[PDB]
Amino acid sequence: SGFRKMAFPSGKVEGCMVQVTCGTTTLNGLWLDDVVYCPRHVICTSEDMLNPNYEDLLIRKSNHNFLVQAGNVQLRVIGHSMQNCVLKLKVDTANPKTPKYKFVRIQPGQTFSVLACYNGSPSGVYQCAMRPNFTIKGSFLNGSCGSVGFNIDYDCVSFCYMHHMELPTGVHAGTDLEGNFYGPFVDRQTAQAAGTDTTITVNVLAWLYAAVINGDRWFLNRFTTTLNDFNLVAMKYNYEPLTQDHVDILGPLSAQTGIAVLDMCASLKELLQNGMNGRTILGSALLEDEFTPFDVVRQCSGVTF
Amino acid sequence: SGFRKMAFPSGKVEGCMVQVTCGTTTLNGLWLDDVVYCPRHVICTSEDMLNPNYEDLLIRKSNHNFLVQAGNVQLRVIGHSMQNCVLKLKVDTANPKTPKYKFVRIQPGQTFSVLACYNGSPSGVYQCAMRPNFTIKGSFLNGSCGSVGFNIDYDCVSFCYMHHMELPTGVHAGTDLEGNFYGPFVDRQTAQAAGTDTTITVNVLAWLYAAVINGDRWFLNRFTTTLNDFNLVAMKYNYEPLTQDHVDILGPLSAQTGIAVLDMCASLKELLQNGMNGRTILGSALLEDEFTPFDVVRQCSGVTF
Ligand SMILES: O=C1C[C@@H](C(=O)N(c2ccc(-c3c[nH]c(=O)[nH]c3=O)cc2)c2cccc(Cl)c2)c2ccccc21
Ligand SMILES: O=C1C[C@@H](C(=O)N(c2ccc(-c3c[nH]c(=O)[nH]c3=O)cc2)c2cccc(Cl)c2)c2ccccc21
Ligand code: NA
Ligand code: NA
Ligand code: NA
Ligand code: NA
Repeated sequence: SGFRKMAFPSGKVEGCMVQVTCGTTTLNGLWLDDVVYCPRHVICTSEDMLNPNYEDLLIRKSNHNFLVQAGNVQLRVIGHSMQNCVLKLKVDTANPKTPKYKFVRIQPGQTFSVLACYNGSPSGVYQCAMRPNFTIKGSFLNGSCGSVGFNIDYDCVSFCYMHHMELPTGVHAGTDLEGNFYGPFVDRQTAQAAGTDTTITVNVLAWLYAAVINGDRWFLNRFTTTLNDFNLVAMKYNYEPLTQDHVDILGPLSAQTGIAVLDMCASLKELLQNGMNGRTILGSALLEDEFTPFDVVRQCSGVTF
Repeated sequence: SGFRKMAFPSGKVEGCMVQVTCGTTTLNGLWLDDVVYCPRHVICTSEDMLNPNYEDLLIRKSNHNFLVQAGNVQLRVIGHSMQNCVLKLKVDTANPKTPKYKFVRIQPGQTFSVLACYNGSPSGVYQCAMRPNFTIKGSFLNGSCGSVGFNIDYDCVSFCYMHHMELPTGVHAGTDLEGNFYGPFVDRQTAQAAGTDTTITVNVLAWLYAAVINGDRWFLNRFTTTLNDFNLVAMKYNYEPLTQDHVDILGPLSAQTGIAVLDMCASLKELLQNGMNGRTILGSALLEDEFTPFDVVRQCSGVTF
C-alpha cells in the first residue's frame, strides 16, 4: 500500500551523463554509443542568447573547441553536426555504459522521470508530466541544460526529453532527442507564450482509482454520468475532454476496483463542483494529474527494470 | 526555478541490490563489500510471521539454504549471523560496485530516498520523511522487504533505512542497517500502535522559504510572533514545538530571503489559523513537511554527487 510520485531508477542514465563546454559555460550532454547529444546553445555567450544565429555561431567552432568530459575522462570529438536544436558530437570512444535505448517523442499528458544534472554530474531525480501546453513544471537552475527525461520498460531506456530553457514564467521547455521543441518554443531569451494549459482528466481519474486501491474511498458517491454530461463539467473547469480512448485506457483500473469509468467520472464531477471540503486524497488536497493509468498499475503491481 | 520532491540519483544503490531466498519467499538484500544485509524474516514461512522464534528458526538454516543472486550471478554464502532484526550473509565475493558508504541512524523529521525493489531489481525511487512517530509513508508491496533508504553526500551513500513491514494502518516500519527498528515496532504480524504523529514544523518553514525563493509570496504577512506565542499555535495544530536549534538551522534560508524566522512563523501561524482559502503554495493545497532546510538549499543551489 501507499502511493508516491515514483521516478524510475536513474542508474542507467547516470552512466550516460557528460559535461560539454564550447567556449563559455558548461552544460550536460548525453553519451550513447559514440555520440554526445547536447543543447545547441552550448556554443553561445550570454550575449548570444538574445538572438542567436546558430548556423553562423557554429561555423566559428571546430571539433577541438568542444570539450567533453565523462567524470575525469576526456573524450575526443571527431565530428559535430547540428540537428534542429541539438548538437551531435561524434567522439572516438563508444560509451561502455550505454544502455538499450530508444528516442521517443512523447504525447502531452504522458509522464517521465528527469535526472537533473549540473556539470555532467547527477543532482536528483523526479517525476514530471508533459503539460497539455507542452511545458513541464520542473526544478531546474542554470547549468541544468542537457538534463534528460526518460521512461524505462524492461531493459530499455526511452529518452523523451532534453532540457533547454526556463521561460520567464518559471516553467520549463525542451526538446525531443532529435532537437525538436515540445510546444511553440524557440531557443532564445525572449518572452514566449505557452498555450492555455488544462488538467489531464484521464490522469486524475487514474489517481482516483489509485486512491480507491489504497483505501481512500470517501469521494465515491451514488451518482453516475455520461461522457457528454461529464465533458460539460470538464469544459467549465478547464479539464481535457474525456474520450472513449481514455475510457478504454482506464479499463484495467475499472476492472480492478469494480468501479465503472462513468461512475468514477461522477465522483470527479462532484469533487470539481463541491471541492474537497478540507479533506485529502492520497495525501493531497487537490486533484492530482501527474499519474498516468500505466503509472498507477506499474506502482500498484511492483513492475521492475 | 521550481520545486519538486527530488530523490537522490539511485545508481550507486542499484548496484548493491540482490535477491535473497531462504526456503519460501524472496526478498531484497544489500550487498556491500563481502556482506549481504537483509530482513531476518527471510527465514519465515507465512505461518511463521504470526509469532516467529527467530533464534530457533535460524538454527534450522545453514549457509547453503541462503540463495543469493546478483542479477544472474549466484553468490556463495560462507557465513550468516543475525544482528537484531537483520541477517548478515557473508559471501565469498566482494561487490565490485560497492560505493563509499556509511550506516546512519537518522532522526525523526529527516528525509531520505527509497529505492523500491522486488526480486533484487529496482522498481522506482522516491523521497520519504521519517515521521515523528518513526513510521514512513511509503509505497511498498509484498516482496519490497529489504529495499533501503539513503542519502548521498559527495561520493558517500549513507544508508539509513531497510524496509521490513507494512502495519495494518497502511504505513511502513523498518530498521537501521544494524537491524534496530525505528519506533516501537517488532517484526511479526500483529497490530502495533504507532505514536500520535505530528507535523514537522521546521520542515514546513523550510518549504515556506522555498516558496518565497520560487516567487510564491502571497502568504507573507505584516505580523511577527515569538517562539512562545508560535508554540501555543503549534500545540493547538499538532505541530512539533520550534526550538532555537530549529531557528539556527533555518538561518541560511532566512538570510537568503531577508525574512526573519519569527516573521515566517507568523506567516505559518496565519496559515494554520485561517487555512489557505483555496490557494496553493508550490503546487500544494496543504502545508508540506517532507523537505528539510538542507533539502531546500540543496535543490535551490544545485549540489551534485
Ligand atoms: O532552466 C534553466 C536553463 C537556463 C536557461 O533557461 N537559459 C540559459 C541561460 C544562460 C545561459 C548561458 C549561455 N552562455 C554563457 O556563457 N553563460 C550562460 O549562463 C544558457 C542558457 C536559457 C535562456 C534562454 C533561452 C535558452 Cl534556450 C536557455 C536557466 C537560467 C536560470 C534559471 C533556470 C535556467
Ligand atoms: O511492505 C510490505 C512488506 C510485506 C509485509 O508487511 N510483511 C510480509 C508479509 C508476508 C511475508 C511472507 C513470508 N514468508 C513467505 O513464505 N511468504 C510471504 O509472503 C513476509 C513479510 C510483513 C508482515 C508482518 C511483519 C513483517 Cl516483519 C513483515 C507486505 C505485504 C503486503 C503489503 C505490503 C507489504
Ligand atoms: Na538550445
Ligand atoms: Na510537469
Ligand atoms: Na524482519
Ligand atoms: Na514519510
